[PDB]
Amino acid sequence: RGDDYQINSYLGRNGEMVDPYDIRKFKLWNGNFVFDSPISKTLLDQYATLPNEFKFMRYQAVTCEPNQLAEKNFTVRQLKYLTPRETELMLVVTMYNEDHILLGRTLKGIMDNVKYMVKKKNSSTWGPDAWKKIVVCIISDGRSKINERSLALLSSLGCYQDGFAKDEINEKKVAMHVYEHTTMINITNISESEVSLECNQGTVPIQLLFCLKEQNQKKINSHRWAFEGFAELLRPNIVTLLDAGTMPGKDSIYQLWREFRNPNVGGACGEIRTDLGKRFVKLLNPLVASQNFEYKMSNILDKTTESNFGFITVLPGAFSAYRFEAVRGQPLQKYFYGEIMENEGFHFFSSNMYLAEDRILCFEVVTKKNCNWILKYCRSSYASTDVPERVPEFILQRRRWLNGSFFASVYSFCHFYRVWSSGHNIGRKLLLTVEFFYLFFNTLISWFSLSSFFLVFRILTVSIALAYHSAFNVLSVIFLWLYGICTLSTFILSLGNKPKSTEKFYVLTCVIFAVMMIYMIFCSIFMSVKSFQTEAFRDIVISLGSTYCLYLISSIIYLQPWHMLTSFIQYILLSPSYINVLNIYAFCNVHDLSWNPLGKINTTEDGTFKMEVLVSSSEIQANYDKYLKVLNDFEPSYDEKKTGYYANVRSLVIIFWVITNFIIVAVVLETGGIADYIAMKSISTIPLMTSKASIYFNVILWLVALSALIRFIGCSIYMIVRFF
Amino acid sequence: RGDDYQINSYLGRNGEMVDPYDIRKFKLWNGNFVFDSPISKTLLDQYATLPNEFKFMRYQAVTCEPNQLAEKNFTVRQLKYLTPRETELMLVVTMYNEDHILLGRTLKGIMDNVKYMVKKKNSSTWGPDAWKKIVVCIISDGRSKINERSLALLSSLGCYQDGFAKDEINEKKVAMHVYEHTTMINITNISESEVSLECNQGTVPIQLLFCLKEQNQKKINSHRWAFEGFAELLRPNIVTLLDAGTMPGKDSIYQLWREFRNPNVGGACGEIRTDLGKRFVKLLNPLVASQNFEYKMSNILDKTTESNFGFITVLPGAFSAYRFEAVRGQPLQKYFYGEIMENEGFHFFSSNMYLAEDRILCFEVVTKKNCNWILKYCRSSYASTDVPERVPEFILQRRRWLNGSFFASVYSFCHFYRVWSSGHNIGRKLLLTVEFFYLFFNTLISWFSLSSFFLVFRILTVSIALAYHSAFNVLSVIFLWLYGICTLSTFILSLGNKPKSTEKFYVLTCVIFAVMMIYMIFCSIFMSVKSFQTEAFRDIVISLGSTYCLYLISSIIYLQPWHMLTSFIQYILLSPSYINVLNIYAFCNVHDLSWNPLGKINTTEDGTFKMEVLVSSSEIQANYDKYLKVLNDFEPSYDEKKTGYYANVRSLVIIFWVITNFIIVAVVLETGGIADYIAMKSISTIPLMTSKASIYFNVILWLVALSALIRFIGCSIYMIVRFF
Repeated sequence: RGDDYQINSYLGRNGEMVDPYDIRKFKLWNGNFVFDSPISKTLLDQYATLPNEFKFMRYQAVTCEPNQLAEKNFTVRQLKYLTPRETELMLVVTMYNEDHILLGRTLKGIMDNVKYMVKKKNSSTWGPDAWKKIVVCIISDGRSKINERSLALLSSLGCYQDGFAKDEINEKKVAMHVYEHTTMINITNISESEVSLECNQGTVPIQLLFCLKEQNQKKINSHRWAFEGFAELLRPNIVTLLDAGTMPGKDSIYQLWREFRNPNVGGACGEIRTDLGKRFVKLLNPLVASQNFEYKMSNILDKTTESNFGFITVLPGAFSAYRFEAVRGQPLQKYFYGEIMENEGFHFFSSNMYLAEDRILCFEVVTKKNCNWILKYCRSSYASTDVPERVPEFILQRRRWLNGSFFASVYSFCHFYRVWSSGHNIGRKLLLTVEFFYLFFNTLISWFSLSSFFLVFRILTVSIALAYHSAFNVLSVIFLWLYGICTLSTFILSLGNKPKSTEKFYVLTCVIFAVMMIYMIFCSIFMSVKSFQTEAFRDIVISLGSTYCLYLISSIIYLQPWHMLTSFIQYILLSPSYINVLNIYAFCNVHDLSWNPLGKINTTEDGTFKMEVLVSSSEIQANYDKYLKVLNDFEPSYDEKKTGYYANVRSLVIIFWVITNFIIVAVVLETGGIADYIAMKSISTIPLMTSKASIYFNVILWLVALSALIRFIGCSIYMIVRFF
Repeated sequence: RGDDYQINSYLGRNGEMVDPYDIRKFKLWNGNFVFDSPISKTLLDQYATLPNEFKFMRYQAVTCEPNQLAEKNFTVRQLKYLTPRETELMLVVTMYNEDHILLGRTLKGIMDNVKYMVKKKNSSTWGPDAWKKIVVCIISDGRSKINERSLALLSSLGCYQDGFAKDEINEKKVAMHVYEHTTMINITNISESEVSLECNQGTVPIQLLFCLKEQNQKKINSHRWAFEGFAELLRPNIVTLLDAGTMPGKDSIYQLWREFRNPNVGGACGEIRTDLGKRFVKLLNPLVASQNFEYKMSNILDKTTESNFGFITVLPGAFSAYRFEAVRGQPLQKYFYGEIMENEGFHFFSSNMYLAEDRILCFEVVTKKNCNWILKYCRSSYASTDVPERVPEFILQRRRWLNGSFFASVYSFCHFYRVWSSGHNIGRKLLLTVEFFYLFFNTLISWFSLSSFFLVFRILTVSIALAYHSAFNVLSVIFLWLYGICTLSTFILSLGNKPKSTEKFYVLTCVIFAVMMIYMIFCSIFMSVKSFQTEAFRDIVISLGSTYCLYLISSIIYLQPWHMLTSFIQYILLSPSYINVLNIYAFCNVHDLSWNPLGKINTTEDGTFKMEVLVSSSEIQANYDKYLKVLNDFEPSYDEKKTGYYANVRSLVIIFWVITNFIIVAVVLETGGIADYIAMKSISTIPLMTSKASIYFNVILWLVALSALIRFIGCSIYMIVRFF
């Protein structure tokens, strides 16, 4: 219940502004267009079952930059009550072209969370009128790019009416359209086809704020509007970022907000879950079960270990929250503009930080000067999303993730000295330095997976062929050729073609790699059993058993073990495709490159018409002299220069990746003519396999087991601390 | 001297059309715009030192398709005299954006040739008024793409005046602008900066015909306008194709026309020469001397051998001539449209023949049904052109040549049975079949050069390292790694980047390959000298000496030997770059892929304005119901489909090329795990080098010597027949 404000509709005959409830002449309010329309009586019929905010919707045409809304004298309904309304929590939802099911899921999760907070009993912050402290800001990116089933859902809530959007106002290009309403209707069911909207006494009001950008700038500009724009006016305590389609759990927003009672917390995130469908029906898809296992282990092992140190690298799908005072200043300046100091040319970090979009913020929050903000991971809050079910869209999704992670980790390692310019105490500074070193160690390991997988596969298959001879010779040669053909084809198709065009090939390549992994598992088991009936296979069995047991125990400690059997084998079988198809495509597509009027003739009936023709000899001579003159007096734009720089930097990364991996391959296996060279050196005074292969094979597995052990200790510490 | 016709200027007061020499009201002549403007008196001053064609210039706006000009009632000045003028020779010049120096060179060569023909004494065809039998048709491609220094040269000749070009006439888009004049001024000198134009009693008139297309369609459309368009009206005996910048020799057009006195000749071409500059100054550039040698040998060996059989594959720069009756019908239909029979989908040959643009015509002229046309090569006629002097533009030029040659040869081999459906006698049919088989043999050899060069280099360097041990071990390993790095980088940069962006790398790669070739030459000489002080190096010395001697003798027989010393070493040194840089880039770039208004606000002084607003409750309810309705009722265009097909077919060619070359590499050198496989097979019961390397090394050189011998016999037969 309860609202009020003073509207700006239009002027009548007396000239004193009049309300509809109580060709026309208007008046710009302070120089910019603000209009107040009533809503249809169909909504009023539910609403009655009445103050000013429920019955009007306010359109504003924002013609300025995000960082100038207040100066230009633009406002929001929250500031214009008799007592200005103070917001505790601003929830940002970003759409690009998402359909109404995804947006419906996000809004329904938000509405359920707000209802939970409003029904809270013993709280100083939340209570019966807690909905007044929450603003839901839906920033859609382009009118041309929005779906009409989303604008139809937004309209059905009461927060959109067409007709009074304007392209320009006093020769000023309108940059954005803002629709403001407070709705009493809630979403109660979202089937595969329909969204159930209903309004009764049990519903809670939601202060929606629909922003519609005029043209599609990317997501960083949406965040620019959210943080530099409306957050400056509303002054929220916490700013929460959600994507359309990410449905928060029933208490996730409250449980994340509860994380900020520690005054040192500057940001927080929760768990992101794969949405397995109805009765886990989607778990039959190997691509979906693999992703389910990957998400569960990224949350259980990686996030807890990072949160112990104090710096988290929030996962792309999960919804995050930042304390607004934490990000004001340097972090937002780095996030939106980049390293401002820059000459006409291009620098590596400054021109490439857009690849690591949100992971910059986190870094700058932790290493902020004279401030001891920490990032913290909340396991009590979760959000479930749908994952790609087809190989091409899976590849296209992970292209962004892998490039962002690689660049963010390189940037954080290269600039770690900032940890010591911040305001943390000495112990936290040491912990953060150790964590950044460990994260770069992980990045370095992930950079050499191309060689690691091939070396493990080739050593294993050749060793079994050497030892037992039966049909493993032919199998070794055949699998070498299959690997080579698939890898060459993946390189060529990712450098030149698009994944949508060739889907059968990518599916076939994934199947080939799965069969390869099955063969490697068989070889390992066979060699181990024969040895039990040498030392290297003792090491392989002990190390792999240990790394499986640590995963299982960490899942049990986290109290979420069911993914360790329903989804493990699928992930194991698709791991070679993660190494060999996702990484190649991600590295081959780093930057997403993209390389007078004369007159008219209209004739009359007779075929006649009139013309302006050079008739005087003098003007013909003039034109002739002007062309006789041209025969006597005898880098392009910034966009293509930036495109050239991006292409150079994308192609220098692939070459270095391939060469540095083949260096290790050639050192271990003595490829590259090295075995020839040693042979001919001795002749101056080739073997099948050396002891370098044994040493490397052991080292790889020990690294895997060590990483599992470190992450197990991290997760154990996380759970123990949280439980105490 | 001597012209006349009836002009179409405009209507005066009496209404009977009036001439300027003897806002106005006009009249479409037969429904289309034809205007006749006078020329400036500056030209008249030279001209006097007078009939109708010299003093007027005729603009026509062509709004129809090339194949419809006569039906739509468009004409040319040649048909409209009292006695219609019959053309013997139509010279087509195509520009895209060439500057005035290139066009000036072409026009000056043409003018000098016409002057030679007009001064001819004992000829039935040519005489004092021979200029009346020649029409020079300059087809420029796009108004936006033409240079202004070219339109200033064309205007200075009298064949262009601006002002009366029209975009549309009676709602018909004007497709092309035709300017017609007969000029008495000639070009007498073209320095680096100025073009010397002069008019006196020694000058010869030229019937120019400047076509200016409205928008840039590519060159095949220009030929479509020339052949299906103006050639249908003029009815020439011979149609000659020239590019802007190609300067014909002083008698080249007459000597090519002389080839057509044999009634069986359907086409002909002459020699194309590299323009070495002033006093051969450009011969200092290695890239230019290499091209000079390449052109001289392509003319001496390839063209004569082809001309003996009866089918030539005219070189891209050379100017060619077709007997018009020969190309009418099937050849032009295949050249312009492709295989007309085609479903909605894409077929290989039909959708890729545009890559082999002019080489289609030649094929269809020889294999025309019931006709015994032959193609013949004329050594008495030549044209000199400028060649690229920088590596990126050289690469970009050869991209087109290599793809065209490869596709044309594949097409000619696959469809050779048509030779037997033509009208030739049995012996010529056998000769043509043999020639097509030989040409496909050459194509097949050129497809495996990637493996041939590497195998020769690796066998040679490893053999010298094995035999003498001193520092050839290190050199072998170092050169293997240099080759690998350069090849991988070339693949990655040609698949992903543009040659303009990375010029230093391409120059460095060419230098690296030149040093590699120097090392290989040294190794061959060293091994041969040591053997003389085994049998394989006897074969190498005999075979390479024989293939050099045959080249030298063929150059002497042709009476053009000077390129065998001034330009030979440069070509030898750049040959690895031809194999390894031009071919990779050509194959990696086969197809040149390229992947509501709202309202406005203007306010008065008071800030007030008027609007159309939905005021009635009924219309707001209507809009709400129309959005509540959308929530209840719950492949792209041809261009991108063709782009996807082109990408698929371009990337399937690279993969097959690489795999089929590596198959040969792995068979000969036992790479690919094959030596491992044989070793472990024997263990079930690796060497440095095998005898396969010896056999392959001999075979490659014998093939080279055999090709030299065949081409020597061909050139000898050509010269002997011509001399008899």
